[PDB]
Amino acid sequence: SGPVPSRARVYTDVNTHRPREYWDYESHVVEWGNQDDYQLVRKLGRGKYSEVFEAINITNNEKVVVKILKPVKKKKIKREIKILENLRGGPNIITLADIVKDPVSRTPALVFEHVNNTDFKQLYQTLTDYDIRFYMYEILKALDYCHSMGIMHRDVKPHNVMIDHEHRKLRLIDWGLAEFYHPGQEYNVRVASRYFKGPELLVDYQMYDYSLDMWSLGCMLASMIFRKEPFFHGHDNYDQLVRIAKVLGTEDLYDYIDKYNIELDPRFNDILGRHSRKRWERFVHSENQHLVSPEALDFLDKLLRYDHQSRLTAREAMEHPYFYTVVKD
Ligand SMILES: O=C(O)c1ccc(/C=N/N=C2c3ccccc3-c3ccccc32)cc1
Repeated sequence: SGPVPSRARVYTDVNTHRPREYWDYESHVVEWGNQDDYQLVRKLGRGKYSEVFEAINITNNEKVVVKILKPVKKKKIKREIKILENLRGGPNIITLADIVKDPVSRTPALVFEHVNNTDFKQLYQTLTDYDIRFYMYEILKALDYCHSMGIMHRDVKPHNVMIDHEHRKLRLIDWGLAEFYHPGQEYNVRVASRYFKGPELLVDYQMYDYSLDMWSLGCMLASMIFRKEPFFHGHDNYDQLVRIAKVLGTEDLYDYIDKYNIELDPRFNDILGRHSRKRWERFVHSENQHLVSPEALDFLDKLLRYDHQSRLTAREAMEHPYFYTVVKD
C-alpha cells in the first residue's frame, strides 16, 4: 500500500498558478555582473557547498558578502539563484545584489548585502524575553513571505538567521537547500541540520511541506526560552528521534506513524523504548524562568508536534498571544 499522501494546509497551489518560469529554475538564464566590481577582503567561512568572503564593491565603496559556490551539484545552484531573485525585496529576506563568475574557482559567486551580524552563541546567552519575542516575530515575517511565495527554506537554524542586534535587524540567509513546494511531490529527507530536522525527515516521510520550517523554528524557540542549545541533542539521526520521543512521548509518535502508514526503520525497535509526554514545566529552572510564560509554552507546544499538518502555520503563529507585547511597525 505504502505511505498516505499529504498536502500543505496553506499556500497549496501557489506555484501551479504562476508562470512556468517562476518555479522552473532549470531553464532560468543567469544574468552576470562584473566580477571586477568586487574585491575580496577576508574569508568568513567555508561550508559544505561554498566559501563565504567579506568583500567590497569598489564601484560604490560598499561592503558586501561574496558566496563562492563549489563546483558540485550544479542543479542546486540555479535553484538557489532563482529562489533568491523570486524572494528579493520580501521582509527580512537576504538581498541578492549581484551574480558574478569567479575567475579562480570558475564557478558562480553570489553577492549579498552586508549585515553586521552578532554571533548567535554569544547572542542567545543575552536575549531578553522581549527580544526573543521580537526576533521570533521577525523570523516569522520571513517564513510567511517565502511560504506564501511557494518556497520552503528547509534549513532554518540559528546560523542561518543573521541578526544585527545593534540595529534590531534580522535576515534569513542561505537558501541553498530551499525548494519550491509542489503538492504531491516527494522530497529528499536529507535536508536541515540534525538538531532541527522535523520528525517527517527522521521517519523518512518524503511528502512534506512548509510546516517543516515551523518544526525547525520550534526547535530554535525551545533552545532560546529554555537556554539549552540545542534542545534536542541527538548523536545521530536515529538518536535524534529518540531524543524527541523522550519529550513528546512515544504514543503520539506511533499515532503519527500510524496516521501516514509509515513503517519505522526496524533499528528503532531496540532503542526507541516507551516514553510518556513530558509537561513543558519539566524544562523550566531558575536560570530560564524569566524567559518562560504560559504564552511562550502554548506557542512552543503548537509548533513542536509530530504531525506536520497540526503545527501552526507562519501566519497563524504571528496571531498568537505570545506576540501581543511586541510593538508592531
Ligand atoms: O548563504 C547565504 O545566503 C549568506 C548570506 C549572507 C552571509 C553573510 N555573512 N556574514 C558574516 C559571517 C558569515 C560567517 C561567519 C562569520 C560572519 C560575520 C562576522 C561579522 C560580520 C558579518 C559576518 C552569509 C551567507
